[PDB]
Amino acid sequence: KTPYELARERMLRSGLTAG
Amino acid sequence: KTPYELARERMLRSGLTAG
Amino acid sequence: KTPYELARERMLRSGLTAG
Amino acid sequence: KTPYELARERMLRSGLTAG
Amino acid sequence: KTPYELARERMLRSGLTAG
Amino acid sequence: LDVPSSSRYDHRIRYVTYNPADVVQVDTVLGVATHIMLEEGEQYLTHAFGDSEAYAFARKGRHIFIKPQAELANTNLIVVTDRRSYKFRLQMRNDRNGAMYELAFRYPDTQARQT
Amino acid sequence: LDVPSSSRYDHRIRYVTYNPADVVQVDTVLGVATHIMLEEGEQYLTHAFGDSEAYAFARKGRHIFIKPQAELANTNLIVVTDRRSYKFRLQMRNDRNGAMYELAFRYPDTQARQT
Amino acid sequence: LDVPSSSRYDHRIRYVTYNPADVVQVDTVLGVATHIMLEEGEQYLTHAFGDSEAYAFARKGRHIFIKPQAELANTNLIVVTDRRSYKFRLQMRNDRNGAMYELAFRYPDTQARQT
Amino acid sequence: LDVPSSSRYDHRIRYVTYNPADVVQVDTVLGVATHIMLEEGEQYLTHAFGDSEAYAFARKGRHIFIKPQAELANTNLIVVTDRRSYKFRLQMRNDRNGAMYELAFRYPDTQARQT
Repeated sequence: KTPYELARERMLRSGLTAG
Repeated sequence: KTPYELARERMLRSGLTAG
Repeated sequence: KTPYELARERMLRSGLTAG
Repeated sequence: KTPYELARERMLRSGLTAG
Repeated sequence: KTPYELARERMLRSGLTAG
Repeated sequence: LDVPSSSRYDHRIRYVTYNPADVVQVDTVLGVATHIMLEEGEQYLTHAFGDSEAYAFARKGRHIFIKPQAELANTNLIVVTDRRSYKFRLQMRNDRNGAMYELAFRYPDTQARQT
Repeated sequence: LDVPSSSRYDHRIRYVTYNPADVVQVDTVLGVATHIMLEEGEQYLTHAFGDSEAYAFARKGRHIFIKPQAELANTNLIVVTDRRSYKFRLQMRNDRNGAMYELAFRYPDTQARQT
Repeated sequence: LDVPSSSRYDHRIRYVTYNPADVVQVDTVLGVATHIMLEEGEQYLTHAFGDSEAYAFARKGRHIFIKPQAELANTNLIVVTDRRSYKFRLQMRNDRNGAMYELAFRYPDTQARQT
Repeated sequence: LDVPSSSRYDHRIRYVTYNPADVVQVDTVLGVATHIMLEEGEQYLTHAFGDSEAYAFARKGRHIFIKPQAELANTNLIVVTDRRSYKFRLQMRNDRNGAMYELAFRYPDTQARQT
């Protein structure tokens, strides 16, 4: 909920390259 | 119902060769 | 129900080769 | 339910090679 | 539920290579 | 009614001498396959069970496997070949003891032909 | 009924001398695959289980793996080849101890042929 | 039952001398892949798990990776090749300590052939 | 367990000397990709994660990027090539400090071959 948590979830979720 | 009766029904029912 | 009975049913049911 | 039982069911269930 | 348990389930679940 | 004779090592390996005018007694037990082997060069023609659903039959070449499929599987089996016909009285046992794993035939008719 | 003999290193590697008139005792345990290896140059023809659903069978060439699939998996196995037929009495154990990983055959019939 | 020996640098790299009459003890832990490497020029034929769903198997050439997939993953693995068969006793650990990353085999049978 | 050494400019560039009998410690942090570069002319064969879903793997040629995908991403990585196999102990950090951007290998085995 707090933007640090959403950022951390985004960092875990993303790949090395966008596609 | 009794297993003798089921055996007798099986003996009547079956053919000479399985197939 | 007892595992001896289920084993006996399995032994009657199965073929000589699995397939 | 107990993990020994689930392990035993897994051992019975599995084949010789995964596939 | 606790993140150690979810991590342990993930470790059991995953393969050697992603695909 | 000829009762096969056991080997000196194990009772599960049994022998019988073939007789065209006699029937071979085969004791079948739960969960045991019996291997009956025909004579070399003998060609299978047909078989007949007195009750097909009581036993399972599998053959490849001169090798025959039988196995009970049902309760009280008491029937007969006749296998006819080029040279002879075999008569088996299949009698299911109750105590799962004294099983027969293979039945081997000693043929004195071919021995008489050789004589 | 021949009981295979263990190696001096581990009890899971067992040896038996082949005898056409005897049956080989195989102790199977939960979650263990047993490797039975045939003689070199021997061709598989057929096998038969006294209970097919009790065990899993896999073969590639002269390598056979068996593995119990069910509770109380007590049956027999017969494998017939070009040169011989093997008789196994498969007896599932209860305590998951004394497993057999490989069974290797020593053939004195070929030794007698050499003699 | 042969226990592999660790290297002097890290305990995760272990060595064992091959023995056809013995079984190799492999300690597997949660979340760790073990690299078993076969001998050069050795051709994979078949493998068998005593419990396939307990472990993951991947092979490319002479490189084998295994990895537990389930709780209480205690089974055995047999890999048969052109030259030999490997016997592994796979025993899952509880504390995620003393992992094995690679197992390397020292073959004295080829050394005896050279001798 | 070899801990890579940092450069004199930035701690995010780290060096380690290759040892076939040792494991390389890799500290991974949140939101940071690590570039591991193989030796020139070295051909990738296979890799294995002790936990594939914990890390992301990308490779093009001799360039490997890894990146944690999950919480508590503590596993191992083995990359096998034509010439060697690399052993990495991947340990996720908590404070997002002391990241590793590249890991470069110094190979003394090729140096010994040159010697």
